[PDB]
Amino acid sequence: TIKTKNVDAVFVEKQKKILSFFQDVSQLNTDDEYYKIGKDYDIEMNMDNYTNKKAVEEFLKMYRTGFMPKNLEFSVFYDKMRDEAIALFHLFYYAKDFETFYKTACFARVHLNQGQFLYAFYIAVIQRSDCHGFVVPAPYEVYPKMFMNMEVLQKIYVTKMQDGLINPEAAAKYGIHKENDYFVYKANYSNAVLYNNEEQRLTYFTEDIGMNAYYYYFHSHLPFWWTSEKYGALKERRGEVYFYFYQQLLARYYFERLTNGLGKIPEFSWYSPIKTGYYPLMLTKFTPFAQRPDYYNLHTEENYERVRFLDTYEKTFVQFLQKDHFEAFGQKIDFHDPKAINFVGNYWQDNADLYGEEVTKDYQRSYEVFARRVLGAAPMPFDKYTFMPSAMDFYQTSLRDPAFYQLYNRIVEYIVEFKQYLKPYTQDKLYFDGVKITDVKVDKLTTFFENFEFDASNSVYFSKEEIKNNHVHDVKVRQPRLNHSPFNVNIEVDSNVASDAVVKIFLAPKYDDNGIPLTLEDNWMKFFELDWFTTKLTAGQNKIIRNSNEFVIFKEDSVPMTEIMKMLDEGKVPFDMSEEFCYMPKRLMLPRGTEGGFPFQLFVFVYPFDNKGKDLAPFESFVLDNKPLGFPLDRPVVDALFKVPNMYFKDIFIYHEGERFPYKFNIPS
Amino acid sequence: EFKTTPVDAAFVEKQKKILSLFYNVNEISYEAEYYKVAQDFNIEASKDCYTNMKAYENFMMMYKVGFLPKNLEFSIFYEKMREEAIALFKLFYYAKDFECFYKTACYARVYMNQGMFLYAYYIAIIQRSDTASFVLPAPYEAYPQYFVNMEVKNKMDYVKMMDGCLDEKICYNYGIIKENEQFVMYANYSNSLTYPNNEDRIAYLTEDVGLNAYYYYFHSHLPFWWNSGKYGAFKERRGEIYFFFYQQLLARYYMERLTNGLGKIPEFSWYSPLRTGYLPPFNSFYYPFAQRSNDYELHTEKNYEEIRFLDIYEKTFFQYLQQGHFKAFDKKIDLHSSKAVNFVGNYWQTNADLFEEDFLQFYQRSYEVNARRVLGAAPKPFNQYTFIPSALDFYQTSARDPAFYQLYKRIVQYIIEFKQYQVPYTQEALHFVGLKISDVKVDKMVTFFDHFDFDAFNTVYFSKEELKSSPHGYKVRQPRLNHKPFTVTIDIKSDVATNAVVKMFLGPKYDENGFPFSLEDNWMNFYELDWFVQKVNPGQSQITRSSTDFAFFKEDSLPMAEIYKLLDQGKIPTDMFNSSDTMPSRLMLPKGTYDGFPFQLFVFVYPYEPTPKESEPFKAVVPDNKPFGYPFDRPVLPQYFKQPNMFFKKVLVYHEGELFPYLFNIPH
Ligand SMILES: *[C@@H]1O[C@H](CO)[C@@H](O[C@@H]2O[C@H](CO)[C@@H](O[C@@H]3O[C@H](CO)[C@@H](O)[C@H](O[C@H]4O[C@H](CO)[C@@H](O)[C@H](O)[C@@H]4O[C@@H]4O[C@H](CO)[C@@H](O)[C@H](O)[C@@H]4O)[C@@H]3O)[C@H](O)[C@H]2NC(C)=O)[C@H](O)[C@H]1NC(C)=O
Ligand SMILES: *[C@@H]1O[C@H](CO)[C@@H](O[C@@H]2O[C@H](CO)[C@@H](O[C@@H]3O[C@H](CO[C@H]4O[C@H](CO)[C@@H](O)[C@H](O)[C@@H]4O)[C@@H](O)[C@H](O[C@@H]4O[C@H](CO)[C@@H](O)[C@H](O)[C@@H]4O)[C@@H]3O)[C@H](O)[C@H]2NC(C)=O)[C@H](O)[C@H]1NC(C)=O
Repeated sequence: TIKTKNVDAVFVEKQKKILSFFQDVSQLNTDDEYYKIGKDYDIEMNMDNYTNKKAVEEFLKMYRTGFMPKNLEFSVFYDKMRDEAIALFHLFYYAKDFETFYKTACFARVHLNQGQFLYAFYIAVIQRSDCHGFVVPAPYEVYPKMFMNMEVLQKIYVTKMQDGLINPEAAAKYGIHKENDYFVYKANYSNAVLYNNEEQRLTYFTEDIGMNAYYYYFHSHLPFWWTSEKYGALKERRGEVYFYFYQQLLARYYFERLTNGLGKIPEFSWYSPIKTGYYPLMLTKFTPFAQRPDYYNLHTEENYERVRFLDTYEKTFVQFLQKDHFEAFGQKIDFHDPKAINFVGNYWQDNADLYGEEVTKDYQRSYEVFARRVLGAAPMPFDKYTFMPSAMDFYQTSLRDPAFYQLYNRIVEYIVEFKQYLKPYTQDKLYFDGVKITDVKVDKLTTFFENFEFDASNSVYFSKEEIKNNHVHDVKVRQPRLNHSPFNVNIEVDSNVASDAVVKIFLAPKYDDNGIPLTLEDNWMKFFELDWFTTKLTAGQNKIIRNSNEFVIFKEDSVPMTEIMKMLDEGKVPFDMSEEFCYMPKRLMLPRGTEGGFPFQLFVFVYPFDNKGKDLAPFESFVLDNKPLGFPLDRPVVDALFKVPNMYFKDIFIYHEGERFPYKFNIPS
Repeated sequence: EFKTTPVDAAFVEKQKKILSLFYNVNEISYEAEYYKVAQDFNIEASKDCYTNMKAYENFMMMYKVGFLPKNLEFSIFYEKMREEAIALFKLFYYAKDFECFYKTACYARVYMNQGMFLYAYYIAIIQRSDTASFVLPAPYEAYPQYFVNMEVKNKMDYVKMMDGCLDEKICYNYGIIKENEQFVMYANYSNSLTYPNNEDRIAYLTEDVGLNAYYYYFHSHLPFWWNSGKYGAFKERRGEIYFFFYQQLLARYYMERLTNGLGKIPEFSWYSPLRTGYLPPFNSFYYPFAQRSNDYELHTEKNYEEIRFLDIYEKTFFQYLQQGHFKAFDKKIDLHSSKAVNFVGNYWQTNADLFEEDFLQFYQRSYEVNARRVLGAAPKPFNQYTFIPSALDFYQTSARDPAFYQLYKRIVQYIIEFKQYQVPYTQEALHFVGLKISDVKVDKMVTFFDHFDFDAFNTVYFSKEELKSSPHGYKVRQPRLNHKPFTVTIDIKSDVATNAVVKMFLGPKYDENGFPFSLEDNWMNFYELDWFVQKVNPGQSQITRSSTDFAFFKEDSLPMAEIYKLLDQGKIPTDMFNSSDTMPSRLMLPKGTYDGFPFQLFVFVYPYEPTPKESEPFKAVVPDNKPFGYPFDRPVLPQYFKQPNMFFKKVLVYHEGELFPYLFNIPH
């Protein structure tokens, strides 16, 4: 049951070519075609194959000075590395056509750093208009080192060195099985071996390979360092997207807190220690990730300069708030204008659009970059190419760190402060003339854990022979992930006059920790959007049914790249990998329930789909509306002036079936 | 290049069996001898393989329960693990004869946590009187994961997975080379990314494999949890040995500081942040080693309880000092005697002797153990068998962490406070009637770096096929400090004729000031180079003494591959046999300067009193009733160190070739 889609042999060929770059990523098959091309490809000679003369010359000047060497860890948060990554991005992006693009990537694969290559390649494929419709495999299949602890990795390594198992039945005791010609390794979350604070309750969520892969997709669809000029309409809305993404992510995460009895995301100070440490169990082929003990004093000698920066960055904003109206960055900004959200978001991401430029520049110091460094607790980089990575140097790992959520909670809250300048909507804007919701009904909402496997083959090094015969796909990791049963939502509406309408579905908490009901006044930002759609109303009474698996904001699991090869032989590609790349995985839609049924609420909004004066189709097939994202919960609400006949709040309860605890799935018997 | 000992046939058979347990420590060979003997070994029905019945049944009770599972990290600093290691050592030690000992060992090597086995097995060989003379692989060949920085370990792991070098020339540029069908990986000492501070100036001593082995050896020769009654008369001097060991070590270490522009070992407080952090490139295939940032607050919630403990343990000591005399642990102690020095050391080590018992008990808490847990920075163990490791969790990694020297500097100072109670040496106790040193001359003293190999095959996994041939050939190459041999010649005028003791010490000549050290504040900073007895003639004579002969320094360990070849010839290396627990020669001198770095050589001659006829736990125990470190075992009045039988000589320590070791590891 995988949503498919049919394709021609020209596609399959290009698609196989694109996919070839993701196989055995840390090595060279000097037999493969990609090698022959790559070895000899003369870039200077091919200058006429690029849309941009100077991007080629800028690159070639960079390349003659030398790029980041092989094997070292790449991260986009460091100046010289970013600039090489962008330089290579441009080269990919300005390739005349596919042929040129492909030969260019072959060169880059053979000669450049692999994390650098992959980072740029990945973005290029999402960005090149002639690649829209193509499929890239899951980031966890591409960087499996980033999506798994030391324990699994070492087992995998041990098995490769021995070239199999010395003892099938001793292997079984270690969660290592042979099925077919595959090695399957069971893997626990890190709390099964480490419980250093309460945040360890949530590792099935923060360590979820889907969630982390999600954040890397989000970054790749629009890098902070690149303008959004290519997405037209989205440009005047970039800041709003930035807010909305984090606001959503944090509501979802907060929900996981409530069901695990953990309450609000803690605030911190640049001048005080921060409470909760992180102790990464991840390995870099060159180094260990940095640890932040509990009660880490943010303000020590090595941070004095970085913290002076963060503080002014924040204070300048407090000053914008106090000023209401002001000229910043060559733009007059007014805080009572809701459109100022563009500037607000851009300011916090320090993205290229803040300056109205193509690419950010070194001297445009980023707040997020320096927060990540400060909170990362790493010692100072050794040189331009050599740093001590923390979870927060990578999009693939950021969600693993409790401090990640505290950082962006911080930024979101400051944005909420600005939101207080927006007038709350009146009756008039929210009221659907002659339309009323009479009931909403939901199927039982249940969560449960079920096993999930992925190809971890890139973490392993193969011999010259194995690379030839192409036995290079034999390592799978088995890990319990959260999931939920499909459920329906019945909306019963009355309308006297037939007309087109938008239906919106939101999920929210019902109580704080004291068990007092959520007022809207305080809690409008803790609402999580489940679904957007339209229907045709008729005079009288209608029943609208919508399945959880028709929900537009979520996708199915990626399929392993091995299965994509099987399918491409039939002329098929899985739909959700192609145009639903960067949505959250469906299985993580709901927070883990409790066995007695945890109290939430479901909010259902129905409003007229008038025309489509302005609709998002550029980056996201998202707001086909002139409506702010998260409409109507995009600004502070007044309980009294808010509720109208076309809104319905229904009390809902989230259950859980089978084992409550992931580790219970990895016990050998 | 090495001193050999002829060795008979019975010995070679036994030595070989012993060394064979150290092969491929990390997996099991279904076709090896040890495996078949382990399977044939009915532990149940062989109570009569053992001297001690209690020890036998004790182990059985425990074994019916279960021991630390295979693959996990072993550390003797965690209670349940220690109790299990001790039980297994009891078994090894009480084995009726060498046969039962071998079988037990095979048995343990198969069914038990390998780290726990190696620990117990090492110690057993050193302690069993029928094994006293046999040799052991260097600690870096048995536990190479504790002597290899992560970058190197990974380079090896990926070469194994690849089954060799894809392309010699990429490999070369990464410091990987083929030699006699063996892989050699070049290794740098860690950069500011490992010691994010000044302590990185010294990484070439603190990471040095000899120095770390040395510490492992000193522990195994007499473990804190054991009784010293096996060494009879030595038991009355156990605390003295404990002081001397750390005092010497810290004196040596401070000399390395001075030549790298570094000054005094910082002092610390349990209630304040510790300035100097440590980030180890080590992992236990489960957790990476715990990091300690710079300015890490020792007194945080998870340490409240342990600091309380460490704080009274210290203050109890102060109260001793204040009271002069008192009862403690049975005894009535008077700080004016030597039954005192011994007690003081034992106190600080919470060793078995302090309680007058055979083994440390479950509930007797150790200062050193909790000091190390607090300084080590690790989150609290997950359960009985699973802790997060730090450098201070192992004898073989301890010397790598700046905090280690700070911890022992603290203890040693407290002992120096006690030493103020000791009555100073007088003119008459130091003067050698009718003997005088007229001159001391010394050859050029020159340090330098050169390459050293060891086999790291023990942290590489092999297939069923490969194992059938017990495989090695994964060698690590590293620049290591070293010196050129030199001669000390002493000129002596004397009236009559006796045996003399000649002693040589090395001390600093100036502090970080540039100011001359006075003996009052320097006696603790001298480390012993040598000890020997001499027949003195009437009149004028010259004693010549080469560095290669210095009593307290050893040659390098040979790797097993070489040991095997020597054994094939009827030979073993003397130093691995007669003196493994001695510091290596190459580290005899601290790195000099091209310049020449100013130190002083102290030469002491005193009358020899033929005494003790013993059986030595360390080579630091020389057949003399004088204190260890005499005449620098205690506070000095500088005006008695002018006897004609003393000579202080200024020497300058030079250096040659490259000053920085990393220039020894650059590609083309
Ligand atoms: C993920 O995380 C979870 C939680 O941490 C892990 O779950 C743990 O899994 C352990 C197994 O690896 C399990 O331990 C076993 O418990 C059973 C039930 O009591 C015992 O039968 C086992 O004991 C055997 O092994 C011991 C040492 O390894 C021996 O001391 C002992 O002798 C025994 O061997 C057997 O007993 C006979 C002795 O008379 C012997 O003759 C016979 O031949 C047998 O071999 C284990 O102790 C944990 O209990 C379990 N934890 C929990 C809370 O359930 C999970 O493994 C992790 N998964 C992965 C994939 O990493
Ligand atoms: C132990 O530690 C030492 C010191 O850190 C380390 O030595 C360093 O090694 C690297 C390579 O291994 C070496 O740099 C190579 O450097 C050479 C020399 O370049 C010289 O000349 C340049 C002008 O022509 C000048 O710009 C330089 O400053 C320098 O004086 C250079 O030829 C190499 O060039 C590059 O090759 C790489 C291939 O990966 C490409 O990525 C890149 O495009 C270039 O073509 C290369 O940079 C460096 O100089 C050494 N460092 C020092 C301080 O001397 C050891 O390698 C390390 N050993 C082990 C075994 O771990």
